[PDB]
Amino acid sequence: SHEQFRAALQLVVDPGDPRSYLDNFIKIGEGSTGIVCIATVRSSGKLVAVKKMDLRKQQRRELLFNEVVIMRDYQHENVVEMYNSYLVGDELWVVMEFLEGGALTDIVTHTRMNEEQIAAVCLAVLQALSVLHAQGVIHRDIKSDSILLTHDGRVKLSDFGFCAQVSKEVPRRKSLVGTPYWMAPELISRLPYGPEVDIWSLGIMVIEMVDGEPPYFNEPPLKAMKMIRDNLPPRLKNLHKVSPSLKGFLDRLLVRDPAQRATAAELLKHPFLAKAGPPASIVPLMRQNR
Amino acid sequence: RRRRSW
Ligand SMILES: [Mg+2]
Ligand SMILES: [Mg+2]
Repeated sequence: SHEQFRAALQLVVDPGDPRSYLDNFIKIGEGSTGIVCIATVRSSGKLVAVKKMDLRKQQRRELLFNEVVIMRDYQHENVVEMYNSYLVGDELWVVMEFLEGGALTDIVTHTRMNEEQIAAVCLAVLQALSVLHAQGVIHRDIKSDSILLTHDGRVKLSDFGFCAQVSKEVPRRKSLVGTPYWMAPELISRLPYGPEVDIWSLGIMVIEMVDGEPPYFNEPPLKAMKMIRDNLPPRLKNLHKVSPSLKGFLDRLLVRDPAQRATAAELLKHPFLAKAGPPASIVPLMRQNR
Repeated sequence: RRRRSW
């Protein structure tokens, strides 16, 4: 059945082997579904990222089809560009744009962002989500680890491996998917859900940007999920460290009832986003600069 | 304190 799946993937990916044109693979990241290396394009000296995913090590192998088609068919200023995909032995390799600024996690765990910076991140993420959600694509794993940066502070959404599509014929999803601390309550409750789950997860990322970590982060994942499911929306550890504007914004994201939660389209009009700085305002937060 | 997806 692994052989069965390898054959299926071969029909969908690009032919060949990118080892023929790439040099000096260096591992830079470990994900939930595989590893990520930087590589040098031999002809150009340009750098790319290569996500390598072993078909034998997935919970749901068929989710790998998301890695082949989403980045390629849903392109945007604030979404990581994919170049090509290949079957290399037992692994799916995706060659994609290298986001040399690394992940937002490295910033939120090591420094404090001001509200100009938080708004810039939120604006970039919401622009991506408004376009994806209009097309029925739900990301389902929004967290700081999924937000990548360029050297010049541009913010891009990555890691669509666990995404799903909704449409008139399939208006909601049911799968238990995401990262425990960031999961929407309706998703934890196993109710049919839609794009709204990404907005909740974004609110949890706003808490990451303010506090350094999501709520209940010291609890075991299962216990955190119970608490998210059963409790009032999680509170900031330091409410005095956020403006009434940022609190009002957050109050539109962390709404338990998905019907009352703001949509990405609606949030793009929120006065909090008026504070967003240019990508330059993000630059000094990155490791190479701080 | 785990960050792994499910
Ligand atoms: Mg990941
Ligand atoms: Mg992923």
